[PDB]
Amino acid sequence: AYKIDGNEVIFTLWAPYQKSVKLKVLEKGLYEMERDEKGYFTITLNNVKVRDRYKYVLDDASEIPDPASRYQPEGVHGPSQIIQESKEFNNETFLKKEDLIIYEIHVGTFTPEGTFEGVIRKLDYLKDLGITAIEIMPIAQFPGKRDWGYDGVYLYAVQNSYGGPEGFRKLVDEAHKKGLGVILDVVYNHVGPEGNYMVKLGPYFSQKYKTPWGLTFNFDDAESDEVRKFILENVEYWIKEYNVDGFRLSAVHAIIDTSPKHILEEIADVVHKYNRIVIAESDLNDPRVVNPKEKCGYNIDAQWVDDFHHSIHAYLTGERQGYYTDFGNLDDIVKSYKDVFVYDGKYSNFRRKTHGEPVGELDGCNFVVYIQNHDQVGNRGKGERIIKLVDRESYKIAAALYLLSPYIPMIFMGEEYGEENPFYFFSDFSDSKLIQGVREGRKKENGQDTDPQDESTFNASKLSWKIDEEIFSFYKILIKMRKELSIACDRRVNVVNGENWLIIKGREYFSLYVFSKSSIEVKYSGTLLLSSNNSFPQHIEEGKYEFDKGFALYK
Repeated sequence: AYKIDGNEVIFTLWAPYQKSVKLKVLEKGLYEMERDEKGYFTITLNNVKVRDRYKYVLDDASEIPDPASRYQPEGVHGPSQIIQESKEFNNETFLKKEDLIIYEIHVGTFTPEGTFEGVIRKLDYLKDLGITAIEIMPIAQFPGKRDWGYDGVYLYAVQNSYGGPEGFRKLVDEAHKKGLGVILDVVYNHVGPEGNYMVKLGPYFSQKYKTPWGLTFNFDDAESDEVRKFILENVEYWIKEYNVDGFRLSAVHAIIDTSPKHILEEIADVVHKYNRIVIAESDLNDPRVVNPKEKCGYNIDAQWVDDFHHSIHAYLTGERQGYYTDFGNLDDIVKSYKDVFVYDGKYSNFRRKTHGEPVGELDGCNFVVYIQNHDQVGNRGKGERIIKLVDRESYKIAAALYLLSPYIPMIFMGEEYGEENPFYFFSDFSDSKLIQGVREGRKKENGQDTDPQDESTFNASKLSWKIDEEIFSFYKILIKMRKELSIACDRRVNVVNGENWLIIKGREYFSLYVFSKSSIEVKYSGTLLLSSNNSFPQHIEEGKYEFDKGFALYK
């Protein structure tokens, strides 16, 4: 991209497809760029400063922003701009994996402001809630102002309308001051479809592979060294330039690499070199994502386990459309509590193949579980939070199953005070072919009836901030109890279950999940810490009991 060096500055653009590229500093010049054989164009410049805008003009004299742009002040079609280069970073994250409770935020909708500034304003509320890290949905510059972020198209540019680079940096500084970590959701498996100029430059994209997202990055074919470098330098950049604590990697099953060292192992290497954390979204149900190198693994810190969410959702909602078909039984939930994956090398009707592998002896903290998140709400055509699909008792029973699980729990913005608003899928393209593809895609795939390119759709998705105090108090206590009971990471749990109930016992507690009024046989003594209603005794002893629907936590 660029590197500020004393009072001069070096511009480097990878562009093997190109014979001839000129740097165009808006209102200062065209300047010819020097070309090496590997395809790099360079030039040093003396007359450049922060706030300066630029482009690159190609063989065909068309003009494009720096794919490695640090900031796109006027969008995905506007010029790149030089930014401040404050490269200050702690060598360590203060986050400890065993203490991680994650809160997923979508900046645009978190807050009436719609910006990082708005998130700084909620820091106190979060700290007080007991969250220990916030996960920020992708902020790589995407088209327009309304997008979940997966259509990001400038990996190094903080989205203009969220507050850009200053906003984000201020977010992480303030987060740290309050003692919260920030985790950044990054997308290395694909690039969005408007405002991407990389095809014009070089083989950024594999000709070898299709993913659910179409074209993937080229990590293993001709000229791929440079493209490995682009991604690997992006993880470095978020760490040195913004002091981020860690990453969530989007859809690692769509990152293909047949090299002797998988790019995923290399990504994890960068993050660990700088003592950070990485978490993977994986559809593979394969421990190699998360195993040590000595175990043939990429050594990623943890992975999402959709199986735990699916088990819960399918069982409590009675839904079986989509991936839900592979779930539904109370057995699925105990399986996920015990073995992490429901699909650990068993046939899937949904997928029409055997799926998964056991996970062996890894502890709870290699995995992340949740009852809601941006996909599990957002990919429903009507975007209904789960709070609309089960009764109050169930919703509490759900919140407890995951917050008291041995795995790292992730709260979805609003879940904790009982938000009822939908979280719709929205976008903000301006290419009419794209606009029409998305509305038709979305309707046909998801049954989305709201128009995603319509602003009302994004308005409807903004948190209400309408606190339900009974739910909020319940979450807050759950989180406190998890810490005190030393529940994190510990998979030495005993689980009994009857038809309509479950008891889960750990080292220091036991929980009653009663789905439906039942006569349960309780093998434990203990004193009540929290409960979903008032029907549970303050002190309980080994015996048979008739309970009503609800949850209680003992000892």
